[PDB]
Amino acid sequence: GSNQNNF
Ligand SMILES: [Zn+2]
Repeated sequence: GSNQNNF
């Protein structure tokens, strides 16, 4: 699966 971190 794909992953996104929005800090
Ligand atoms: Zn993955």
